[PDB]
Amino acid sequence: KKKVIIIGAGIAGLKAASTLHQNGIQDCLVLEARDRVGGRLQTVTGYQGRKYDIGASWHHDTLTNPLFLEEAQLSLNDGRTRFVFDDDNFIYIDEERGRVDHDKELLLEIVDNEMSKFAELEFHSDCSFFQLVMKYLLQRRQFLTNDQIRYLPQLCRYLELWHGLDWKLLSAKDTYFGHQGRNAFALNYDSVVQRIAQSFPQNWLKLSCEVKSITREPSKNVTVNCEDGTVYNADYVIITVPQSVLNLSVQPNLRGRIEFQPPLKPVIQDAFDKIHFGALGKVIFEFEECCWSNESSKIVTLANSTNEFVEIVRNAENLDELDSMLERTSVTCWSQPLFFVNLSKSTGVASFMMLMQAPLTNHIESIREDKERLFSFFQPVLNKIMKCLDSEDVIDGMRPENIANANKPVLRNIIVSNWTRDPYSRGAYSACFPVDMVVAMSNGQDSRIRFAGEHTIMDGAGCAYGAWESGRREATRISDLLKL
Amino acid sequence: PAKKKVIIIGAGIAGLKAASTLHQNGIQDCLVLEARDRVGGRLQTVTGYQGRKYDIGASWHHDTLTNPLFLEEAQLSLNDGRTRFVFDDDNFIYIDEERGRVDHDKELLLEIVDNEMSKFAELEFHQHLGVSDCSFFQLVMKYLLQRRQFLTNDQIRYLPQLCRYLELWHGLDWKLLSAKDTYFGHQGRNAFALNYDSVVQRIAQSFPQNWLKLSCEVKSITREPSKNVTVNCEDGTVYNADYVIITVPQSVLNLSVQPEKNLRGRIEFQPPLKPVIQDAFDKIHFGALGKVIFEFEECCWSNESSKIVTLANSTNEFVEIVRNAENLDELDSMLERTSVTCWSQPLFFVNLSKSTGVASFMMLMQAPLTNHIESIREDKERLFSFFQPVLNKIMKCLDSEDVIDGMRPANKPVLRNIIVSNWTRDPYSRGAYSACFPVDMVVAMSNGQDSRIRFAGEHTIMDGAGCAYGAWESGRREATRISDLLKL
Ligand SMILES: Cc1cc2nc3c(=O)[nH]c(=O)nc-3n(C[C@H](O)[C@H](O)[C@H](O)COP(=O)(O)OP(=O)(O)OC[C@H]3O[C@@H](n4cnc5c(N)ncnc54)[C@H](O)[C@@H]3O)c2cc1C
Ligand SMILES: Cc1cc2nc3c(=O)[nH]c(=O)nc-3n(C[C@H](O)[C@H](O)[C@H](O)COP(=O)(O)OP(=O)(O)OC[C@H]3O[C@@H](n4cnc5c(N)ncnc54)[C@H](O)[C@@H]3O)c2cc1C
Repeated sequence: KKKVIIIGAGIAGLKAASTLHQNGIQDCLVLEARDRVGGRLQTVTGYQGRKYDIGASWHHDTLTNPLFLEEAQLSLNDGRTRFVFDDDNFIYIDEERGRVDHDKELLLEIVDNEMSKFAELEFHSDCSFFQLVMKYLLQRRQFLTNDQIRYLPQLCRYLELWHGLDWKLLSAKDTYFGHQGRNAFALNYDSVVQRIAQSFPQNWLKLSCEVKSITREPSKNVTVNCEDGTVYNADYVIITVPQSVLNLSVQPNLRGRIEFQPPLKPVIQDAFDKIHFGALGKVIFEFEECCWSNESSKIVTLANSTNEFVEIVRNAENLDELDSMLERTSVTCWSQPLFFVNLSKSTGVASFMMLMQAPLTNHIESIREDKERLFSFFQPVLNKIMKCLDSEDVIDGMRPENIANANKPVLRNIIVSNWTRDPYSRGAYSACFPVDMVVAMSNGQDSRIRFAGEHTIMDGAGCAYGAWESGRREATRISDLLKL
Repeated sequence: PAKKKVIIIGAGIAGLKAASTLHQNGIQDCLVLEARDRVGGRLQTVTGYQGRKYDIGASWHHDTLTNPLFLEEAQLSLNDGRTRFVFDDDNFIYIDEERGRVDHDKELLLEIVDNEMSKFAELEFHQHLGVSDCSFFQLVMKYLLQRRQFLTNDQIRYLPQLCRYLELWHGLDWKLLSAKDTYFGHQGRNAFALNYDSVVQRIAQSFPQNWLKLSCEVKSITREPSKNVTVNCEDGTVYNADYVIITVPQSVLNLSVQPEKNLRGRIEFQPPLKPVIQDAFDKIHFGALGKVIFEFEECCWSNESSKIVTLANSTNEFVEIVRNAENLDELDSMLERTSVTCWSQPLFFVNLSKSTGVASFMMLMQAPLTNHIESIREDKERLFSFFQPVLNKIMKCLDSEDVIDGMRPANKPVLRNIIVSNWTRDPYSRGAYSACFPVDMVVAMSNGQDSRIRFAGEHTIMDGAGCAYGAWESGRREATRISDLLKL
C-alpha cells in the first residue's frame, strides 16, 4: 500500500522522509516507537522554561558538516540565531590543587599535545586509551615532571566525554580523532528536528508504533508490522533504529527489537562484534541565577590523582612491571572526569550542562528521580567549581527558597538524561572498544531492506549530521529507482 | 695529489656526522674541508655580555618524539645527569601594539580559530587533486572569506596576524611562503639545546682531529672518469679521493649552476652538476630566519612564559574589507593600498629568563626583515631604536617600564648588548635553510652527482628536512653507504 517505510523518527529517519517528499515520491510512512520524533535529539524544558538538549547538542566539524551549513544558510537568510560558537579555553579542576589549566609550570595542554602526536605515531594491535596513556608516560617519563605525570593522564580523559566511555573501556585506536573545525552549540536542535519533520506530509508519521518484525516477500514486497497488530507493506524499507536496538535481532522478545525475516545477512551479524555503543550521559544543574565568574563555558573536573602514581611510573622497567605495579573502592563525583558546560557564558542561562560516561552514566541515570541523592553526589565538584569560579558553595533550592542566597548559587533543579535506561536508545551512540559496520549498513540486507542512522556512516559517524546524511543517502537512492 | 678515501666538504653537523660515522666504520684517510675558521656551520654559539652564550643558528631539537639526534642526546643525559637541553615549550603570549596581550582571551579566543585555520589548510591540501599552491597569506584570506559568518570582527582582525608566527618557522613573510608547505606536523615538543656547540664538539671529537682542515675553501671538484675525484682548496692544495660528500648549503651549491667562478664558496664541478640537480634548484629556495639577542643586566619582568610573539599592526579597516568583499579577486583588489617598523611583521621572542635564568631575549625574524636588520647589524644605536617600541610593549605587558639604553656603560629594564645573526651576508651560508615559495631536490641530492660525488646536508633529506637533525642524518646516510662500498 506504501512506497517506502522508514522505521524511526530520529534525524536519520526524518531526513529520509524529507528527501523522498522532496522528490515528489508519495505514499511513505515513518514508524516511531516513541510518542515523539527526534530520537536521540530531544530538547526538554526546565526551570522558568529554560530549554536544553538532553541528547545531542552540538554541530561538530562545522567546517564540513553539511547539516550545519544548511542551518547556517537559513540563518544568513532570516537572521534567526540557530546556534552559537561556544568552543572556549577549557578550565581544568582537581579537588586538591584546584585549577590546573593554562598553568605556567604544569603546561598540561602542551604535554597533552605530545601525548596526542604520540598516539598518532603509535598507530599510523590496539589497547585501551588508558594503556596507551600509560605507555606514553613510561616512554616519556624522562621528559615529564612529576606533576605532569600526575595530572596529565587525568586531564587527557576529557576524551571519555567525546565517546562517553571510560579509558579502560575505550579503544585507543579510535580515541583520538581530529575534528573538522570548531563546534557550534545548537540553540534548539529541536528546530532542526521540527524543520525537517514538517518538510513532508504530516500523515506519514505514525507515533507509538513499535515495529516488531520486518519480513521479506521475494515478490518485491516488504511486510512491516508494529507490535500492535497493524501491518504495512511497501516497496522499500529504510531501518534507522539505533545500532544497539538493531543489535537485538541476533539474540534469543526484548522491547524495541525487530525480528528480521529472513535473518540479517552474516556480514552484518559479524559487525556487531567489531563495533559497540557508548553511554554518554547528561545532567543539567539549573541555578536561580549566575553568581559565578563566566571566565569560560567549558570546565572539566579531574578524577583524583595520587602522588604515588608517580613513584610507580618513576620505577617500572617496562609495560609489564608497570602493568603489575598498577594492580596494587567507592565511587564519587571525583572518581572520574566530569565535563561541565557553563551555559551562562555561551547562552546566558544560569545553568550547567554536565556530560558523563560509562560506567558512571548508567548509575546516575538509574537514580534520575532522586534529586536529593543526585545533588548529594555532585555537590562536592559543584562546590569545587563555584570556588574556582569565585563563588560560594551551592545552596539546595530544589524545594519550596532561603533568603540567605543573593551571593550564593542556588540550585533550583536537576535534569538527568535517561538514554542507558531507555529501551529505544539503549545507549548514547556508536563507540569503539579496544569500522566494518559502516559497510554492512551501507550495502543493506538487500535492494529494498536498507539501513540508515549515525552508525551506518563513515563521515560523521555517531553524529547528528552523520545520521542526517545517512538518511538522505539510502533515501536519494530509493528516490531514483522508484522514479522509474 | 695527496690520496684520501673520503673527502668531506663542510664541517657542519652534516659533514661532521659523516666523518664521525666514517670513523666508527673504521674508515681511514679522510678529510673534512671547512671554509670558516670553525666547525658547526649553521650551528654556532656566540658569546656576549658577561660570558652569556647563545646559539645564533639552530637552538632547538624539533620533533623530540622521533629525533634521532635528540634521543642520542637524552640518552647521554640519562647516563650522567648532565643538563644538555631544556624543554621550553610554553603557552605563547601574544602582544598587539594596541590591545596589548591577546593570548588566551575568553572573548577573542584567537588560539581556537588558529586551530580551525590549521585544519582548514589541512583540509584544503589533504584532498590533493591538481591542488595548485598559493601563498600562506592568500590561504588565510581564503579562510577569512569562507568563514566570515563565524568570526567576530576582532577575530578577523587579529587572527590573520597571530597565525603569522609561522613565518618564524620558515623564515619567510607569509606573502612569500608556500601555503602548501606552511603547516607541518611538529612531532612532539621541542628541547631548547643548551649549547648546540656541545653537540658539535661531541661529534667533531668523535673522529681523528687531523682529519679536520679549517679555513680551507674548496673551489672545485673534478671527476676524473678514471675512477677518482680531485678536490681543490683555494689555499692552493689539491687532494684526490675515492669519494666526496659535499655538504655545502643549497644556497651555496646553487652558485655552481651559474657562470662566475670567483664567488666565495662556489664550487666548480667538472663534469658540471647533472641536469636533474640544476633543474631542481628552480623548485625550492632559501629562507632568511634571523636572530637578535637582547641582553639586559638582570630580569625586571614577569616570567609567566618564555614564548612571546608580537603581532604586526592590524586595522579595523581590514575587517570592513573582509566583510564587504565578494571573493578572493575583489579582496586582493580592495586590499590594494609606509616604511618598515618593528611592527610591520610578527616577531618571535624567546624569554630566556624563565627557561635558562639568563636575563636575555632570543628574537627570531623572517625575510625580508632579516636581510635589512643583518645589513645594519653594526649600528647598535639604530637597532635599539628599531626594536625599542616592541621591546617596551613587551616589558609593559610583562609588568615593567620602558627599556634603558645601557649598552655603552632595579625595576627598570636595562639593555646592555645586542647580538645579530649574519647568515644572509655570510658567503658560506647565504641564508638560513631550505624553504618553499608558492622533493625534486631531495631526490637529486640523495642520488648524488654520481657513484663518487655525493651530497648531504639539511637540504638533502626528507625527514627533518631543514632541521639540524635532518642534516645530521644525511651525514650518517652518505657515510654509511660509502662505508659499505669501501667494505666491499
Ligand atoms: C547524551 C548524548 C549527547 C549527544 N551529543 C551529540 C552532539 O553534540 N553532536 C552530534 O552530532 N551528535 C550527538 N549525539 C548523537 C546524536 O544524537 C545521534 O547521532 C543521532 O541522533 C542518531 O540519529 P538516528 O536518526 O540514527 O537515531 P535516533 O535515536 O537517533 O534513533 C532512531 C529512531 O528509531 C526509533 N526506534 C527504535 N526502535 C524502534 C522500533 N522497534 N520501531 C520503531 N521505531 C523505533 C527510536 O526511538 C528513534 O526515534 C549525542 C547523543 C547522546 C545520547
Ligand atoms: C638562524 C637559524 C636558526 C635555526 N634554528 C634551528 C632550530 O632551532 N632547530 C633546527 O633543527 N634547525 C635550525 N636551523 C637549521 C640548522 O641550523 C641547519 O639545518 C643545519 O645546521 C644545517 O647543517 P649542514 O651541516 O647541512 O650545513 P652548514 O650549513 O652546516 O654547512 C656545512 C658547512 O659547509 C661549509 N662550507 C660552505 N661552503 C664551503 C666551501 N666552498 N668549502 C668548504 N666548506 C664550505 C660552511 O661554512 C658550513 O660550516 C636554523 C638555521 C638558521 C640559519
